[PDB]
Amino acid sequence: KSLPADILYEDQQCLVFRDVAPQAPVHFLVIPKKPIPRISQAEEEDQQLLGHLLLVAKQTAKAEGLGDGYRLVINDGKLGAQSVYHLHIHVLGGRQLQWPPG
Amino acid sequence: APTIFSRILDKSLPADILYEDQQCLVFRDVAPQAPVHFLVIPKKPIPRISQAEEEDQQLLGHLLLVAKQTAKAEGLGDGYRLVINDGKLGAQSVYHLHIHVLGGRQLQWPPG
Ligand SMILES: Nc1ncnc2c1ncn2[C@@H]1O[C@H](COP(=O)(O)O)[C@@H](O)[C@H]1O
Ligand SMILES: Nc1ncnc2c1ncn2[C@@H]1O[C@H](COP(=O)(O)O)[C@@H](O)[C@H]1O
Repeated sequence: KSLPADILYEDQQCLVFRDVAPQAPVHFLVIPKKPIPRISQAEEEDQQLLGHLLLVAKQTAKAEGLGDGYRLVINDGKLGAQSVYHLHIHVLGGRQLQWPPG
Repeated sequence: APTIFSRILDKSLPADILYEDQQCLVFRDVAPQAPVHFLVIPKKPIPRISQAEEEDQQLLGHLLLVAKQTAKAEGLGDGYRLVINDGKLGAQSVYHLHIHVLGGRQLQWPPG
């Protein structure tokens, strides 16, 4: 019922795949394999995992040719416009991002 | 290369500080884009997320946990957004790594 996501990267801790509704020419998603539902529900034990996700995001941004710049976004809850209750880090690039960020 | 955040860190220029420990400082944005808008910055002067390294793994995780904890303390219980800008296309203007935390209104999509 959906298209198969291009998985850009995977390791023992996380998965990186393209957003089916891209908000920029490059828009991908970094998710942990541990199903943390929302960033507001991350805990101290997740510290290394969270750092790893950000490192994977910036490494994948380099790989995707986002050297002129990009934006990382994490949405929490209703007011953050979170839609899937598993942690997703958005990486957006390939165009000039605006301010404010929504 | 020091940025204006160096004057925030050394307390020479004023800031509304929400949290501080030996690894980071959290303070309100002076041009807030939401009713609550603050910045979480490392004391280590990493200039941008694209220049973070494997050695920074723990620090990066700490910054996200501090962002999350400060969001709770600021009453953002119905949602919020974390944003990191890198480079010109990301609209980065201050070249000292920071996480924006925005809440207190419905954030829109796309995020800029
Ligand atoms: N079938 C799908 N394949 C790839 N991405 C999806 C799919 N369904 C939803 N998404 C995206 O997953 C993201 C979830 O992030 P969030 O809205 O922050 O929870 C959104 O940007 C969606 O567009
Ligand atoms: N003296 C200051 N105190 C607090 N926030 C500041 C100060 N100078 C600049 N800023 C904010 O720093 C942010 C820089 O974010 P960016 O444009 O993502 O680099 C902007 O939101 C500015 O409003």
